Amino acid sequence: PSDLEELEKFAKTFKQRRIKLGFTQGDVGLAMGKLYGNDFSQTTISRFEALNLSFKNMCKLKPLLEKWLNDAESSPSDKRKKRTSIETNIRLTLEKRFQDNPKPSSEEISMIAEQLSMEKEVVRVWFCNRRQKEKRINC
Amino acid sequence: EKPKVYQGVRVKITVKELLQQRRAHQAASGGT
DNA sequence: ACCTTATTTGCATAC
DNA sequence: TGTATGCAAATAAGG
Repeated sequence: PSDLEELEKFAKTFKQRRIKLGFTQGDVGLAMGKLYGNDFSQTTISRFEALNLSFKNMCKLKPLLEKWLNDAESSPSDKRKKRTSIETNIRLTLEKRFQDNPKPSSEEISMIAEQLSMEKEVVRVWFCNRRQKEKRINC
Repeated sequence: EKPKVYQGVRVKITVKELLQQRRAHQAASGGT
C-alpha cells in the first residue's frame, strides 16, 4: 500500500541514499535488470525520482526499488523487447508509404518489412503508432 | 523562437501534478 | 489475427 | 559525465 505522501518521500529518500552508495541512475536499472527480469532504463529511474510517472507506475516500481536499496545497503556492491532504433533512411521510406497508403494490409506490411529488412510486427506497430500521432497532431 | 507542437505520448497525469493539486486543494481546505 | 484507444517505457541527445 | 527530456517503439486491453 502507498499514498502520494509516501511516494513523494521515498523518491526524495531514494535519490539521497543511492548517491551515498555511489550508484548512478543507470546503474540502478542495470542492477534491477539482474535482480528483476525486466531491465529498466536510466530514463525510468529519473522519472521515478522526479515523480514524473503515473501513480500506479510508481506504486509498482517502489517495492522493487526498495528491496534493492535495502539489500544493497545491507551488503556493499558497486519479457519486454528492446526498443528498435529506426534509422532516418528507414523512417523516411515508411513515411512515404504512409502517405500513399495510410493503413497497410498485413501483406503490404510484410513486403515493406522485406524491403527495409525489418521484422513485420515492428512495421505493424509503427503504422499503428503513426496513425495515432496523426490523430493527435491534427485533431 | 517559435513554439513547437508537442509530438508524442505523455503520462496523462503525473504524480507530480497530482501532488500539486492536493497542495492547492489543501490550501483552500486549510483556510476553510 | 489485427484494428482501435490508452499506457508503459527507452533510445538519442540536450543540458 | 551524469541527469532530464522529446519523440516514439512496445505493451495492454477492448472490439
